[PDB]
Amino acid sequence: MNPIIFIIILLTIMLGTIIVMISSHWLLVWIGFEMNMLAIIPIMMKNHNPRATEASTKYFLTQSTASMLLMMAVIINLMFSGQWTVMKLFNPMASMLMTMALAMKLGMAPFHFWVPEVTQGIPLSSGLILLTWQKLAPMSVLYQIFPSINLNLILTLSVLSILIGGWGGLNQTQLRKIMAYSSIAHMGWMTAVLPYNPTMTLLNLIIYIIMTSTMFTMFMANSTTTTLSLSHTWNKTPIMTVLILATLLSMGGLPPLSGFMPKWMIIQEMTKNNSIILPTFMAITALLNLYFYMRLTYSTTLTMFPSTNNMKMKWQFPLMKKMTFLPTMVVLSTMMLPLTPMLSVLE
Amino acid sequence: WLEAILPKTISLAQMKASTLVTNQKGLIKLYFLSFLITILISMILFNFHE
Amino acid sequence: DGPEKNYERTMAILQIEAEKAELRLKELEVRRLMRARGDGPWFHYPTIDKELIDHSPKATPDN
Amino acid sequence: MSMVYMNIMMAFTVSLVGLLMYRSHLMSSLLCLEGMMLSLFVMAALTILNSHFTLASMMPIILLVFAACEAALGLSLLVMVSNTYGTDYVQNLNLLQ
Amino acid sequence: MMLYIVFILSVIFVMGFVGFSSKPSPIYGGLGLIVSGGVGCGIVLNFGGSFLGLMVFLIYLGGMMVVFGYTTAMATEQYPEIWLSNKAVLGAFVTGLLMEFFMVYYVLKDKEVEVVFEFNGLGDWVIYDTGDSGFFSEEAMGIAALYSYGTWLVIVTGWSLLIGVVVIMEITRG
Amino acid sequence: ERVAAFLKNVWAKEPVLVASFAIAGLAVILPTLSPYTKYSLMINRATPYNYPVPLRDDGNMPDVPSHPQDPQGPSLEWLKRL
Amino acid sequence: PFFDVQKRLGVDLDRWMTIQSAEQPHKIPSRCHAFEKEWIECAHGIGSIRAE
Amino acid sequence: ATFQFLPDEARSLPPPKLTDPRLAFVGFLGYCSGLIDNAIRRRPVLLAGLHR
Amino acid sequence: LQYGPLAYILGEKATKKMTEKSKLITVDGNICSGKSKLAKEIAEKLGLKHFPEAGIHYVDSTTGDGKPLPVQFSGNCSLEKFYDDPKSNDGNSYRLQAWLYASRLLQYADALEHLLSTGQGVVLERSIYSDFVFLEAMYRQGFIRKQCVDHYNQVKKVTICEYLPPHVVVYVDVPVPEVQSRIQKKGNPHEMKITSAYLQDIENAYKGTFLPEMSEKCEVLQYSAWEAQDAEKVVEDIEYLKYDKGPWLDQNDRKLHKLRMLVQDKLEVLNYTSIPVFLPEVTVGAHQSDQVFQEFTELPGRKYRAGYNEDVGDKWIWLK
Amino acid sequence: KFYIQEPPHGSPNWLKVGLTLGTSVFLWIYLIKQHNEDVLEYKRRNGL
Ligand SMILES: CCCCCCCCCCCCCCCCCC(=O)OC[C@H](COP(=O)(O)OCCN)OC(=O)CCCCCCCCCCCCCCCCC
Ligand SMILES: CCCCCCCCCCCCO[C@@H]1O[C@H](CO)[C@@H](O[C@H]2O[C@H](CO)[C@@H](O)[C@H](O)[C@H]2O)[C@H](O)[C@H]1O
Ligand SMILES: CCCCCCCCCCCCO[C@@H]1O[C@H](CO)[C@@H](O[C@H]2O[C@H](CO)[C@@H](O)[C@H](O)[C@H]2O)[C@H](O)[C@H]1O
Ligand SMILES: CCCCCCCCCCCCO[C@@H]1O[C@H](CO)[C@@H](O[C@H]2O[C@H](CO)[C@@H](O)[C@H](O)[C@H]2O)[C@H](O)[C@H]1O
Ligand SMILES: CCCCCCCCCCCCO[C@@H]1O[C@H](CO)[C@@H](O[C@H]2O[C@H](CO)[C@@H](O)[C@H](O)[C@H]2O)[C@H](O)[C@H]1O
Ligand SMILES: CCCCCCCCCCCCO[C@@H]1O[C@H](CO)[C@@H](O[C@H]2O[C@H](CO)[C@@H](O)[C@H](O)[C@H]2O)[C@H](O)[C@H]1O
Ligand SMILES: Nc1nc2c(ncn2[C@@H]2O[C@H](COP(=O)(O)OP(=O)(O)OP(=O)(O)O)[C@@H](O)[C@H]2O)c(=O)[nH]1
Ligand SMILES: [Mg+2]
Repeated sequence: MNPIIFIIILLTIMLGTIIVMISSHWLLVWIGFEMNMLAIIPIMMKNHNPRATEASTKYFLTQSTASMLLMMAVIINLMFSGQWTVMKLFNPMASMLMTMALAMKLGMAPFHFWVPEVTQGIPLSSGLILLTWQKLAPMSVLYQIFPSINLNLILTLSVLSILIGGWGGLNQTQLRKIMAYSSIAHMGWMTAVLPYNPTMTLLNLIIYIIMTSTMFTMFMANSTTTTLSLSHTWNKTPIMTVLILATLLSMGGLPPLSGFMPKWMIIQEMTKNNSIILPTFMAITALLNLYFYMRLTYSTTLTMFPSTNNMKMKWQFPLMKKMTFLPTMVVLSTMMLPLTPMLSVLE
Repeated sequence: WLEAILPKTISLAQMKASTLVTNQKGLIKLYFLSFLITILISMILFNFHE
Repeated sequence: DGPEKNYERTMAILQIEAEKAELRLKELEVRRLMRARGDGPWFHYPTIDKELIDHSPKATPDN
Repeated sequence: MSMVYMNIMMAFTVSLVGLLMYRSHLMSSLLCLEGMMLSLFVMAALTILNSHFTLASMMPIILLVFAACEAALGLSLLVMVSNTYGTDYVQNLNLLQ
Repeated sequence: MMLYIVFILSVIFVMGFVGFSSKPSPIYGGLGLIVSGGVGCGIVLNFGGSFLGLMVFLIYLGGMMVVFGYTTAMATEQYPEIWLSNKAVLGAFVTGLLMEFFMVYYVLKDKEVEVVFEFNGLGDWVIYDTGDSGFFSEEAMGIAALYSYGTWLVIVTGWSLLIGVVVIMEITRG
Repeated sequence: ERVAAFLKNVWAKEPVLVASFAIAGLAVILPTLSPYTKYSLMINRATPYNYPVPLRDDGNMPDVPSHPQDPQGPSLEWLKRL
Repeated sequence: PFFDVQKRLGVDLDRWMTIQSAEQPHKIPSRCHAFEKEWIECAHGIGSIRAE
Repeated sequence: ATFQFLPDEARSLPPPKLTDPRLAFVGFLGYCSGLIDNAIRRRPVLLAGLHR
Repeated sequence: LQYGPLAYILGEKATKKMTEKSKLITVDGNICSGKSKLAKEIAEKLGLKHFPEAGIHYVDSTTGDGKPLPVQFSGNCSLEKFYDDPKSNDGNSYRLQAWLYASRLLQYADALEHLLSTGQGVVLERSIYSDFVFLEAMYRQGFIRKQCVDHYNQVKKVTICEYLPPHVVVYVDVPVPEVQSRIQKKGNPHEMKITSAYLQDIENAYKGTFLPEMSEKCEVLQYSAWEAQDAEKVVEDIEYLKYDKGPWLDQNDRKLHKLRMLVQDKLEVLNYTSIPVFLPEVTVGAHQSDQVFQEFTELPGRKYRAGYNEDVGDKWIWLK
Repeated sequence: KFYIQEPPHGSPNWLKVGLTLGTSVFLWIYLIKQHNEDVLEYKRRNGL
């Protein structure tokens, strides 16, 4: 890709998301999703191989199907209220379709099958956009229509995502599939608290984006896409193993790291609503995620895996990738718990 | 009680569940067919459309 | 530290903590009523703005 | 509701089921995707026309334009898939399992 | 009766959808969609949507569906399999028609049917607007308003179409 | 001078594109310079598509005619002489 | 909107099409103009919980 | 207000002190980011790029 | 500016600097074939940059102070040990070959980076396109295991596909007995232990595989030992080539920008030369890897990124 | 010249150093000026 075209396509991705977040009209929300999808396909295809073509095709079909269901919900809403305003919907059938459409876009279980495959089939930089920026638009709609959302449906989607995301990650050695199942589990926490306190959805979303961006950036810095490739980092960039260790433990929700804060604040909100079984089940199930984060820390940081002779050649050359914002992101990924009350800025 | 809550028994369960979740054919046809089953039982068994 | 300084320092700590506990309990009660009745600034979900309505004479009279 | 809404809603469902029950040709699924859009256009036009909601008259056109541009992207991916395996069968798109 | 033309068209509309949704060869699936598109225009015409109806012919049928058929000739099929020669297509085709017929038979007899949801059967003519004598097409006034009210709609639509050109060239370069 | 010899080259080699750019340039510039552009808005305004609903006379409307042929109200004398 | 840029900048990007009782070309009214107008005015500023 | 970071009414409240303990912690986090920047690029961690 | 998209957007495009003399030329042949001499003459006559054959210490020559590093930092690969004990149990044979391929891969990137950045052509002595002949010869003599060949092809498959082939391939065909006679004349004690069978396998690999393949996409010029001495005639032939084959004709500023973005990043160049394929010859265990790396960081001007080493006289560190 | 090749950071990028110090200076001036105006407006609104 021409560097100027790449920038223009990236801005179109951003503009599609922004349109969704500033629109008060359902048609413009739908247009935002269409624009966003149109511009995201070229960055998935940018390395021109059969796996990239398969990923883009599977992505296109899933997102296109969801956008059709979103439009169907919009028209049903128009039939029963005679208006297009982006807010609660005025028909239960429209609410179910819109909720399922957005769950499909987010990749929540049991509409989750595309996320591991699409992420595996596209470059790390494209996966970073897919699993972070692309969550903003569907979540911003869910933030506005949640009063009309069926509580049983949304909590069922949340519980299944935490279970599927946790179990799916245990069997993975590919770093992009691990991140994909991590994403599915984390969307579950975001939507579980949505009916009770949407502010905690935003808090979990922002913190998730920061840690996920950190992990993808560190994977890109070393061009690692597999567990065994990542296990060579100790014999090249020892510092990077420590950063990876801390970030993974944060993503595991261990105190006193930043990734504890969203799980902690979400448990608080549901208990205030006399919801005890659900937070307890979710916290225990999230130990599945902690297990396969810990496995990565074992092979990356806490043990020294075997190396290769040709690695000595790498010792002589500096790390020249941009690694943009990594020092900032990694510090926020790990050391923000003392500043937790700052979550009220999102209110 | 021992067989129920051993480290070996809990670990095997999750390992078995993980293979159920992850052992997929990778076919567009099967994933979308599961979407159809999901939407039907959402309305027929759980009345999520109400 | 002398026993009077610790003793009266404890009272200052207790006053702050006791006041915070009372405010925490009120907030749970205030939130419960606002959400159930929608008569407060919280849980104020938007409704369509009436300044968007056109009040001029229309092409036909019955409206 | 009116009679027509029964059949128009049914047509959307039929094409949705058709889309979710893949066969072999990827083209056949793109047709079901475009059938869903057709019924959406007809359903929206009928609602907008019947209610005399004048400014919404442009909405079905905007839907048609974006959907067709969206269908163009789908056809581009189909030809790239077909250039790789010689057919557009969806059972070839299983490398990422 | 002619008073039920819209309902009759909507019945054919559904059969066309069963035609290509059972997914025969995409050559015939495309034909089923062309017929549905033409019938879809007919429905829209009878609700006063002259301009919107003709856009279906011009854009949906004369534009998008031509490219669909064009691409099918290149990348999908050149010869078609005998229509209904597959058990699955015929089963789906027969399944849809019978479901459609049972819906139509009961609504006509009762002037109302309950397929999941409640539907009337008196006729579509009953919901129509009664008084009209403006000296213009209201449907045309709304679409023309795109250029005076929808500055925002034009910009984003215009941008997306330009991006479509850029993107498709990137996708197909290889 | 540098631009003058540039135009001569395009005129000799790509006259079709030179005409296109010139015609399109005139389309974007001339409406701002034409003195008749203001009458386009006036004529469009003067065309009465919908009924002119009369006002209720409160006695404080000296500028509102009581009858169509009265001397108050917008005039189209400018349009007749146009 | 999630980010109410329109209100904050005082620019109308899409609010003009949101409801059928808004200003229309040539003052053409919708069939349910008076009904939508009445419901909007009743429900204005009290919130959807109260309005329902 | 709508889509305003600090509405005008917020100016009645006392400003945070420049010696706020939370602000010092934020400053400390910034210092840590500076060191990690040096480390990932194999610069002398403490001395390198004081301007940065 | 450091080269990147911003520099590219501002005009730094390969076609604006590449002329008709911007050619990559590689000289190939058997051992002791006088290719080093012919390569040196072509560069001088044509005004191209000459690249000596990439040996064990080629990477040492491009980093730090340019001087060769001790052997532990090269993995104890020894060309001398290869002749004396080609079947040694320490896996020296394949470890050397895997190391040598990586050195050539680095040199080819250095060559391409030079050509794309300045427009001046380069002359190489063998390359990653012809390195396999030694691998095939080693395998056919039983010096390396079959699994070693599989590892070599795995690495080659995911590296060579990124780079364009030479514009010109110059092959100097010296018959094996003549080479076997010249090796003895050269008076190298270890090299004199080579066998004709090994030399014959090297020759077979060029003619069987290399030359036919490169002909499909390169201009291939062949010479004998006598015809090779006439450098002017060889340079005359090169200047009269047509250039109508190979992928170089499909290149444009866009594609060469992506190629220049790769070859300038040496860690990205070597990314796959150390894939985690645990093969005994090239696998190093953690304790040895750990302490050798620690020793490397202690070498002069190696602890920190170049420009931040006070022990070698770098200044203004507190502003760099 | 110890290095066989000129390092990218052999000499400091003086412009970038000037920008870095300039931005830090500007931000500190803006913050203190902002803080002072917050204090004065805080006291005017509460009549201190
Ligand atoms: C304050 C409120 C917030 C509280 C939450 C806790 C915040 C702390 C987490 C901050 C984020 C992680 C950043 C940690 C900085 C690590 C830098 C460091 O200590 O040195 C790394 C070390 C240096 O390696 P290198 O520079 O490449 O070469 C050495 C030659 N002199 O690299 C090595 O030599 C590798 C050594 C082998 C790996 C050992 C792994 C065990 C030690 C890990 C310690 C960090 C664990 C972080 C978890 C939190 C701890 C409470
Ligand atoms: C993925 C499958 C997609 C298939 C989409 C099929 C189209 C669906 C059309 C839905 C439109 C009709 O939707 C349905 O209409 C009736 C008519 O008032 C509503 O009314 C019904 O439910 C509520 C319940 O209190 C009341 O209005 C009333 O008791 C009852 O008649 C339903 O609440 C509404 O859900
Ligand atoms: C009270 C809540 C407790 C929450 C606990 C947190 C969940 C942790 C999930 C771990 C599940 C997977 O853990 C996995 O278990 C199996 C045990 O069969 C191990 O597998 C090992 O044992 C099995 C047989 O026992 C062998 O066939 C296998 O070759 C061997 O590798 C895996 O090495 C381990 O990774
Ligand atoms: C006057 C305003 C009226 C509104 C006009 C509407 C805007 C239309 C924008 C079209 C922009 C096209 O811009 C056009 O780009 C090409 C780039 O190849 C330039 O042309 C250049 O590239 C071509 C390559 O094909 C070369 O053969 C040519 O020698 C070189 O000059 C033209 O000098 C420029 O006219
Ligand atoms: C890549 C994006 C390209 C976008 C290109 C946009 C080109 C736009 C060019 C012309 C736009 C405005 O075109 C024209 O400009 C003049 C400028 O006063 C306006 O003004 C003119 O008409 C009005 C109407 O009463 C008069 O009052 C005024 O005296 C007269 O000057 C016109 O009403 C407008 O029709
Ligand atoms: C990819 C490119 C992205 C670039 C984004 C640039 C943003 C463009 C902003 C367009 C909207 C500008 O702001 C909006 O313009 C239109 C026309 O001027 C105005 O609309 C005007 O025309 C009709 C006439 O009645 C009505 O909509 C309204 O009565 C009137 O105000 C709006 O009052 C104004 O709020
Ligand atoms: N095992 C192995 N040896 C190699 C490789 N490249 C060179 N060598 C050895 O390096 C030694 C010298 O290389 P040559 O250039 O071919 O011989 P030379 O006499 O020095 O050079 P010329 O006579 O000019 O051709 C030879 O013994 C080669 O076998 C290689 O890729 N693998
Ligand atoms: Mg030699």
